[PDB]
Amino acid sequence: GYIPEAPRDGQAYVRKDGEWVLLSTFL
Repeated sequence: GYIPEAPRDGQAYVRKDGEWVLLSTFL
């Protein structure tokens, strides 16, 4: 339920299809 702002730096969000989606490290 609660959204905890976890300290991350390996995930990046782009706004795709009008929605927020995060990139990826390995394919």
